[PDB]
Amino acid sequence: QPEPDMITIFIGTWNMGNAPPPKKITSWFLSKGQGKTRDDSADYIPHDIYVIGTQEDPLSEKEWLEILKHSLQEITSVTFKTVAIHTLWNIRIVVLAKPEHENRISHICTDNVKTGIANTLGNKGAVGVSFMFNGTSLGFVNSHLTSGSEKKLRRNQNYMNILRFLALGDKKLSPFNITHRFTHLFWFGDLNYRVDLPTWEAETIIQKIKQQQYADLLSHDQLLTERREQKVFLHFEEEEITFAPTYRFERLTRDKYAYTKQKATGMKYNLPSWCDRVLWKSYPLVHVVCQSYGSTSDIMTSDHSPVFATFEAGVTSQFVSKNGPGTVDSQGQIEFLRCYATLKTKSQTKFYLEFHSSCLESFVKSQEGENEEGSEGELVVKFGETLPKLKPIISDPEYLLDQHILISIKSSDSDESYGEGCIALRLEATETQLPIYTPLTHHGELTGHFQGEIKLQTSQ
Ligand SMILES: N[C@H]1CCN(S(=O)(=O)c2ccccc2)C1
Repeated sequence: QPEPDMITIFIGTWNMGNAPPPKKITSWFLSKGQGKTRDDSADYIPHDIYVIGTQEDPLSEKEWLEILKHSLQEITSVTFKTVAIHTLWNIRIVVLAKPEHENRISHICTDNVKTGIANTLGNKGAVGVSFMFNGTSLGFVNSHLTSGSEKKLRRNQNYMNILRFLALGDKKLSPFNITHRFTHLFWFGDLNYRVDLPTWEAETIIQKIKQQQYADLLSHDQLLTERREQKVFLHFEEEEITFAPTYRFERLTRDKYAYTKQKATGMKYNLPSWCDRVLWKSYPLVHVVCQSYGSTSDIMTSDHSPVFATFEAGVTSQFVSKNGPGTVDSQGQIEFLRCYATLKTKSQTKFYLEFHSSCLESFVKSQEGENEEGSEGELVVKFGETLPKLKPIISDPEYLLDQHILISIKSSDSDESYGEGCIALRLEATETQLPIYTPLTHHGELTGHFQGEIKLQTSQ
């Protein structure tokens, strides 16, 4: 039985509005309704992995897992295995997988982050799940961010707290937050970003939705605008939105948006908005293709509609040679030439690099770089030809060209990371000097750039 080089992943996000679901929710898992929907011909084909994020979920874990497993059984005739379930207050994530994957899945981690302070600590935050699928690391984040049209800055703060403090994936990757720990990271939930148009325009917005004319609404979506200004979700992807706003509906129909201010809303307007979202970030040059992104039309127990997204995702096999694991492959080597970091920092400490990769026995520390002042005020840290030669555990090109090197640039004085990035080994050529580049981030904000040349030697 061959190991796969591709899997499909279903991502669902649903704010349930503290109501039990209806008897049938299969449309969600089939990616049927509005937007980019799944072909009828695929209906019986199970996804490899289903990841279900709920918010305002009133069910026990037992009650929800029964409903989910029943739904998938009815669609696929497959009894899915529970990989992980984790709940913080009424925020929940469930990961289900085909039984044939049970011995492909390992290193399962769960965590949560509670956002805010005092007044604003008690119901918002995130849950997450990570695991290895053969040689591929997968992370999943379900967040319920701060509500309200006038709190986009609070949402951006909630995002930074979640990516700083959610403890998933390989704890040895100590310089790296969740935005660097995974081959594929999916981040979804009730992110609560709103369409920023005047209150008086509510009926105009409703008209536009009835005409399926979303362009003048999406141009005011706070998540799109904050992402374009690099305020949140830097280096993440989102599929184009082609479905109606998923919030705020009258329950038991989808015919009416309930937007007017009420005592129940704290006298706040809820203009129709794309609150419910799926984003992803994969390592450079790894296959990831969104094959659906939409909302259901027939599940109406909540004031939100469910959102689905599905993906093709490249995966690699648990590689064994005669040498690695448990030793290196003399044939293999990674050389860095003419490398330099450009940092936005005002500090003047010396810096060194750490190279982290599951293709190395353990992480590699460089010598300190040579600081120079850049023309336009910047710090340039030069490494020249001084960087260590990295010795991968396996030299087979079918393995090594699929790997990635995480880079952290750390202060000699404090040993704190000033920037993190990732370099793909999926090169155009081996035994050849080739340009490499990554942006550097810290706490998910841009801090600099790393660039230079690489020379990769494989057994071929
Ligand atoms: N124990 C009972 C309670 C819920 N389940 S169920 O399997 O998820 C299910 C849900 C809706 C229709 C048919 C079956 C059966």
